Amino acid sequence: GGKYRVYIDQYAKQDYFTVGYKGPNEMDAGIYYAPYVALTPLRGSDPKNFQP
Amino acid sequence: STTTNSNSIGRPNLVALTRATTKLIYSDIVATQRTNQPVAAFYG
Amino acid sequence: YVIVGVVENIGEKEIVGSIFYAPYTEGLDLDDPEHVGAFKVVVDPESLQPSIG
Amino acid sequence: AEIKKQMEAGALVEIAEGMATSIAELQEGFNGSTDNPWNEMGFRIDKQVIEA
Amino acid sequence: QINKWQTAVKSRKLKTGITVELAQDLEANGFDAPNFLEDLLATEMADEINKDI
Amino acid sequence: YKVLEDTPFATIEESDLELALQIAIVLLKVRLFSDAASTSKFESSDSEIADARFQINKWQTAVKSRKLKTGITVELAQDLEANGFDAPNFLEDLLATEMADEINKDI
Amino acid sequence: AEIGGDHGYNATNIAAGQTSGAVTQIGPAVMGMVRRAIPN
Amino acid sequence: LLVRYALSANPYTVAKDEKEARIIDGGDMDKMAGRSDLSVLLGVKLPKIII
Repeated sequence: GGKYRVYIDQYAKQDYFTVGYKGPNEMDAGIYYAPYVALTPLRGSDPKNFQP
Repeated sequence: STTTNSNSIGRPNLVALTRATTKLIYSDIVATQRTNQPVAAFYG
Repeated sequence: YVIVGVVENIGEKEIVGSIFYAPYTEGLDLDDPEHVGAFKVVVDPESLQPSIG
Repeated sequence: AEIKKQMEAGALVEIAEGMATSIAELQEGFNGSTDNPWNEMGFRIDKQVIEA
Repeated sequence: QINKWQTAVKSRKLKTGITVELAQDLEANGFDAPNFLEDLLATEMADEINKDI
Repeated sequence: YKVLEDTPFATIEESDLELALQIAIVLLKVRLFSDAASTSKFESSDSEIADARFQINKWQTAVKSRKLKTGITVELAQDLEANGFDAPNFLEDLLATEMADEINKDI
Repeated sequence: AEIGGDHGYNATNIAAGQTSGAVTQIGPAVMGMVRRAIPN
Repeated sequence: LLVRYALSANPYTVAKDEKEARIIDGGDMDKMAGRSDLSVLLGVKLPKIII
């Protein structure tokens, strides 16, 4: 309706909808996802056999 | 009545860091020069 | 205890004292070589965390 | 079907959780620990053949 | 007469090992984590050198 | 510690084991064993390397308060001026001084 | 080896910056705050 | 006038109760008192002044 952003729960188990609010200010969230470290790669190899 | 009993604090100020380590003095105790070989041999 | 002793340096070679320490750094490629000694980092192949000595 | 009914009922519900740091940090025998390998994955590459 | 006093250089070796999570917490808490580790080992070693001397 | 002379402590009458040891060091019966390792110790392919360790603990306290009050009757304040004093500054100095003194006492 | 360790997920200990590991924290600091909205 | 301050004990000052802890109350003189290596006290026994 030009009002609600609709997203598909591609893995929904039964059949349902959830209506939610989110403001322009992230503090007005309801629920937060607050990353600290994102995908740090770690690399090495086993010196015994040198496989990475 | 709003007092400091209501105020909730984010974090304390860490103010100062102290590392308790030995003052290391050997420089004024042992005469020394670098060795550039696996074995040193001084002449008497 | 109380101990006394000598540290003298009369130039070039005339270095005198008890216990010469005399560190050996030759052969190491050192940053700030006055440091005396070298660091190595490995990083485990099981855990992937660092290990430094 | 029974599980979905319990989910609808709110008796047993969908969840996902991050790992405790105290466990994740010492995986793969760190600091004398044991029986704690990382979860892992890769790929196959299989083949299919036809004829005229 | 000229006599000589000789000895091989001997070694000292230290390791710490700081997890990546610990290094990250140290940075978050205001510590220079990569230099912190090196200072820990360098300081501990230098102290052990003084004990030995 | 390392033994330099056999049956160390045979000749040390000191009963406090810690001091008997200090005596053994002075008398060269025993020497501090602290020393660098022969290089073979750490190239063996199985090498126990002493661990360096650390710990960071914290100390914390709340900020607390001190408070002083004087108050000067208007007529008394007027009298301070009449008597040769700077009345509003006399008062700030009085309170400031009393507080500074109490801080010094506390410390 | 030294570790970060973790919290017991006990908000008391969290607020205090306590860990089972090597380094005690200053504190969570601030992720912002929410002030209740005023009605119209 | 109002004055405020913490007047706390320095790190490594520890009460012989907790003995080892991650967080130490830097105040709490009731436990912290007498246990610090950054200051050492010796009292002095003197004859009295005649008044």
